[PDB]
Amino acid sequence: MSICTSEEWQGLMQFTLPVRLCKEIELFHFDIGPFENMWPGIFVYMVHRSCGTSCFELEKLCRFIMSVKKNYRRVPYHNWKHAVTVAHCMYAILQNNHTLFTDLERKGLLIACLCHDLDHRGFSNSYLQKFDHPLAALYSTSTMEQHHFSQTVSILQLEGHNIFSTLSSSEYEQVLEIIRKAIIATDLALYFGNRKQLEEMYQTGSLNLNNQSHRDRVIGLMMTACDLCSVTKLWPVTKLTANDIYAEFWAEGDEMKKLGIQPIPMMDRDKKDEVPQGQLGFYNAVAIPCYTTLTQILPPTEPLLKACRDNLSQWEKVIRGE
Ligand SMILES: COc1cc(F)cc2c1nc(C)c1c(C)nc(-c3ccncc3C)n12
Ligand SMILES: [Cl-]
Ligand SMILES: [Mg+2]
Ligand SMILES: [Zn+2]
Repeated sequence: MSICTSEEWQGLMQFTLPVRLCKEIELFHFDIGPFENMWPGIFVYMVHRSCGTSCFELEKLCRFIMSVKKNYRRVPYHNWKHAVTVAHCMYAILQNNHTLFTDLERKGLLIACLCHDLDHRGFSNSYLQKFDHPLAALYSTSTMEQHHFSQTVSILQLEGHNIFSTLSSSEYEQVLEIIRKAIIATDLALYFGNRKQLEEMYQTGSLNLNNQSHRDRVIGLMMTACDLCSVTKLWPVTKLTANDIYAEFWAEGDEMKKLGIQPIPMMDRDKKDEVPQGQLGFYNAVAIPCYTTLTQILPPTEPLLKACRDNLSQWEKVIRGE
């Protein structure tokens, strides 16, 4: 594991967020894009506002964040910027549904979101579970997600990085379990079944947040919603992020080609023309249903569904040639 320097965390400790950002960070639509240097500080701020200034020891939190950043790779999409975008969306959901979640869950989710794609290499689970890379042998299913959780624990195990050490033995194992299930939920393969079960529970009136299995599922859907959140930004931001997503997809197709294997259209750079149709397909089958079910369970999350609907409309315009 890569460790942060003394200057990085001490600098973060000293960091103060400008006044104008305080109001904007509360909004679902907020884009972290223009404030790169402020990203670690934005996370500290969100943790302090949701959990409290004394929830974690400042020094441990700043060492933890700075080492988490160092363990994200310089890949086009599944990087540090993605981690912070996902954490911000979680913050907006938690702020708008505050008392539905325990202090331990809010702490656990904000941390899980920042750590959810730790050490990502820009390669899918399918790629690993085919050309049997060591990771797929270690983790048969949700390959990268089990690795992201393993990396989260290894960062906590670094000297003076354990932010949860002050919790009781029961609360510490609970927080890790919240984190583990949250990170596993970000395996898109699991989302489809999770949303269907949630749709059924809500529709029949079976859904019950005091039921731990129901609670685990709702958290899971929140994880997908935060993971997918670039589809809820303003069109220029959404469009530019989509270019990073496909840069990784095409690079996977390129590595497949070098190894003598034909990639799917989505991962084929010689098939760029099919992208708008693939995105419409993605919004209709994955994104729109995700935000629709989430809005049903947590009504204050409706602006995410509206923003996703606007971007679906922008992909439709691209298709018709407008
Ligand atoms: C066909 O269009 C896609 C296929 C796909 F599989 C994943 C896609 C995706 N289009 C978008 C916009 C997108 C966003 C924001 N996030 C993800 C995502 C979620 C989980 N794991 C990896 C990715 C890339 N996707
Ligand atoms: Cl690493
Ligand atoms: Mg992931
Ligand atoms: Zn992700």
